[PDB]
Amino acid sequence: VIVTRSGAILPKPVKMSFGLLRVFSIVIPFLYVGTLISKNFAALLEEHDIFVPE
Amino acid sequence: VIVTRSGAILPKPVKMSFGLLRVFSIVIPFLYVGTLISKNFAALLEEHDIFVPE
Amino acid sequence: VIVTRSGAILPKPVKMSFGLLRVFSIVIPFLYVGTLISKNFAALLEEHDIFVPE
Amino acid sequence: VIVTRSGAILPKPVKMSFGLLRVFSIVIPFLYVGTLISKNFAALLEEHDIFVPE
Amino acid sequence: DDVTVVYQNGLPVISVRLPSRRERCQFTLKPISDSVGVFLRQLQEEDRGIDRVAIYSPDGVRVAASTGIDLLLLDDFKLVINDLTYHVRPPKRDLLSHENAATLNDVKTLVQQLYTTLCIEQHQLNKERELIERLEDLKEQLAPLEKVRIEISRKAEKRTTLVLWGGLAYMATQFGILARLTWWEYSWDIMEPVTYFITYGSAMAMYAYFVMTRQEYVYPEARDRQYLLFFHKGAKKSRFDLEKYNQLKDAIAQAEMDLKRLRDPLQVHLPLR
Amino acid sequence: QQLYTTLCIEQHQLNKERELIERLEDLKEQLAPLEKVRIEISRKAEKRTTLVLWG
Amino acid sequence: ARDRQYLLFFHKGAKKSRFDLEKYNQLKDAIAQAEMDLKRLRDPLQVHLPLRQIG
Amino acid sequence: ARDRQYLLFFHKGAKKSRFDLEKYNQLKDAIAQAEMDLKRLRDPLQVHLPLR
Ligand SMILES: CCCCCCCCCCCCCCCCCC(=O)OC[C@H](COP(=O)([O-])OCC(O)COP(=O)([O-])OC[C@@H](COC(=O)CCCCCCCCCCCCCCCCC)OC(=O)CCCCCCCCCCCCCCCCC)OC(=O)CCCCCCCCCCCCCCCCC
Ligand SMILES: CCCCCCCCCCCCCCCCCC(=O)OC[C@H](COP(=O)([O-])OCC(O)COP(=O)([O-])OC[C@@H](COC(=O)CCCCCCCCCCCCCCCCC)OC(=O)CCCCCCCCCCCCCCCCC)OC(=O)CCCCCCCCCCCCCCCCC
Ligand SMILES: CCCCCCCCCCCCCCCCC[C@@H](O)O[C@H](CO[C@H](O)CCCCCCCCCCCCCCC)COP(=O)(O)OCC[N+](C)(C)C
Repeated sequence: VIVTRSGAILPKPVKMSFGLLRVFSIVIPFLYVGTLISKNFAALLEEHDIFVPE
Repeated sequence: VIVTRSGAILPKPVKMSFGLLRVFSIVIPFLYVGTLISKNFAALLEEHDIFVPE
Repeated sequence: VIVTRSGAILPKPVKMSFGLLRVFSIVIPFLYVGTLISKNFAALLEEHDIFVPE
Repeated sequence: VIVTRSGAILPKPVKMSFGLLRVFSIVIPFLYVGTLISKNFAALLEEHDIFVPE
Repeated sequence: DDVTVVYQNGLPVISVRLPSRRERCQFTLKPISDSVGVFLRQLQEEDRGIDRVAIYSPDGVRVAASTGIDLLLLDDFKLVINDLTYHVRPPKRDLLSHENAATLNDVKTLVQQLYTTLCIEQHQLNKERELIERLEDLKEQLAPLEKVRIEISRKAEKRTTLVLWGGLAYMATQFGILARLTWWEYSWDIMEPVTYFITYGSAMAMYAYFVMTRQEYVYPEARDRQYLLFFHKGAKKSRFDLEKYNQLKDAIAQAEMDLKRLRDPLQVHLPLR
Repeated sequence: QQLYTTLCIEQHQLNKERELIERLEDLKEQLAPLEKVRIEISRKAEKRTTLVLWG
Repeated sequence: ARDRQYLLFFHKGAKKSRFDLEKYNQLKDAIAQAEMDLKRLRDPLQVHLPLRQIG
Repeated sequence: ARDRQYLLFFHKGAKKSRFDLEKYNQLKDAIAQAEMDLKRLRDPLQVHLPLR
């Protein structure tokens, strides 16, 4: 919807300040942390040779 | 919702007569038609020496 | 929404008693039932030489 | 819905002038542009001995 | 056999058995804009083999050929054709238009309306002055609780914000894990089954959510549900009397609604509600 | 004005309700023939959309 | 989507048949107006309560 | 879909037990109408009753 039933225009939508920066500042470090714990878990599995890529 | 503005109950929902039959009487024949279409199209593609899997 | 037409707070949502228990007491048993069903059906198809995993 | 609060019928749905033509005049040229982008990037990557499939 | 009368879509219809053509002829007739005369004319025009026709009251006195049909369908009657006399009993119907003779109760309610018209001005004039006082009374009783509610809902908002950003961080770290596994350690033909079963497990969890909370898993709705839970569980650590707060808010809203509904008839001089 | 309205509003509303009944009974009678054409059109308009769904 | 397609089929079958849809709508809105008026007139005539305003 | 299935189950049980749903619905609507115009008579703004 754009206008009110009487005809007036709806108020301006609220916009988060620096949202596009906060989103990447949350995405990037946790993505790197995921890659880190994935590498470490794979290396720990390889040490004991529980699963090898064969 | 299950009740109106007062405590009244909404009417019984309309149910199609012979639903599953009218569905499966139009699903299966068209699966067969699609099988036939695909078989004939593959045969024609192999006939024109275009696509031969090997 | 979190407030009524007036500035009053909506009541707390009804929470199912022991939700995770009642969920994981019906997810795990049927997951094991499915595992054993697939195992038995595949061994049955292997004994009659209808589909062999090569 | 197909009727108003009374028994009146809703007005005719406002169609777009030459809608399917106007959408296929946008889909196809940009499709070919994306094809060109992909070809040029793959060629640039393979020329500099970065990624070679085989 | 006999004659029947039924109301369909607000119009009465009567099924007559006719002598010359032994066929149950139906007549759809309006009760207000027609009389008995036009009904007898319709009968004669339909048959043209009936010698005469007349309607009688349940006692035997003939009913006039000018009474409206709405005046007739109240009680039973008799319809006599040249050889047969059918006792027609209309369907049970109570009232037509609420137009009848005068009654002392009408005069009493008229005098009541006159007295109300004479005193309602001075009644509402100081009822507004009392409502504007009660409104301030209720509003000053609420000032100490509003800041406490603000301090509770600030912590509730802060916890909902933590939950949202944590969900985003989780679905980012899952992407990171799977991207590291599929290209550095193992191959994609090993990680495709895992990544399909992750999707199916998520699709199953989104349905268990509905089974458990009785509502579909939509983002702003789960967010509002968790905000309400955080708020109501944070009001226990403060002994916040939410009943009093809700009662005060409802009473203030009702008082303002009464003032708004009452003050406009005092400005433009129109009826109240 | 309010007093005069109070004195002569029941008889006026009775005449109004009688006129409204006489007018509704004529509006429905005038609408009666168009309903047949409406239904004959809506059946053809619904058959083709059931055809579209099944297709 | 089903309702939109049904409306397009109806507004084509009504043009093919030359059905006075405008008169039909303006006649079905007047029956609605007169019944809302009859519903309003129930208060001051049966329960002796003040009439409800428009809206 | 859950609401639709619940309504189907409720109306099958009501038919199996011969509940006479129409009178119940009519009584609910009549109670919804009888207490509406009663709180409309005890209106704190209009002087319809003594003891104000
Ligand atoms: C930063 C400062 C902010 C502070 C306050 C703001 C300041 C206020 C300013 C006041 C007003 C200023 C007036 C403006 C002046 C002029 C006005 C005018 O005419 O237009 C303005 C006008 C509106 O301006 P506005 O008034 O500020 O309101 C718009 C707000 O943005 C709408 O905001 P919103 O809050 O309503 O919500 C929107 C929100 C919505 O949120 C998001 O969109 C999400 C944000 C980012 C994603 C988050 C996570 C994603 C997951 C990624 C995975 C991680 C990495 C993976 C790595 C793996 C490796 C291991 O953000 C966005 O939409 C951001 C834009 C992103 C859309 C682009 C999507 C396309 C993707 C293309 C990439 C494809 C790559 C994949 C393929 C790879 C292989 C083939 O501009 C627009 O056109 C807006 C519409 C959207 C356009 C998007 C794209 C347009 C191009 C922009 C970039 C240009 C460079 C790119 C070139 C590339 C070409 C090839
Ligand atoms: C790689 C290995 C593993 C990877 C995993 C990595 C994990 C990382 C992420 C961790 C996730 C954590 C969970 C968070 C979820 C959301 C949290 C949340 O809602 O809040 C919880 C909680 C409270 O919120 P709430 O409203 O009270 O929650 C109550 C309700 O029950 C309200 O309930 P509701 O009805 O509103 O709905 C909620 C309900 C919604 O329902 C669900 O979530 C549905 C879940 C059903 C799952 C269905 C099954 C899926 C099928 C998968 C099958 C796998 C099979 C694999 C094996 C087969 C072979 C392949 O869920 C729950 O409440 C349950 C907890 C959420 C769990 C998330 C479930 C996700 C699915 C994962 C399960 C699958 C695991 C299998 C994997 C096994 C692999 C072998 O947060 C807090 O407030 C914590 C407070 C701490 C206590 C003390 C208070 C103060 C503490 C602060 C101290 C600091 C301040 C210092 C002092 C300063 C002052 C001076
Ligand atoms: C600051 C960082 C610190 C982090 C530590 C904070 C700790 C907070 C705890 C973390 C909470 C985790 C919340 C996870 C919820 C987000 C995951 C979800 O949004 O992603 C979905 C994938 O995840 C799965 O759906 C799992 C969902 C789990 C079911 C609910 C479990 C948790 C609900 C409990 C309340 C959470 C409220 C949060 C609402 C946003 C998207 O899948 P998609 O296909 O694209 O969606 C389909 C379209 N829908 C959404 C409209 C239906």
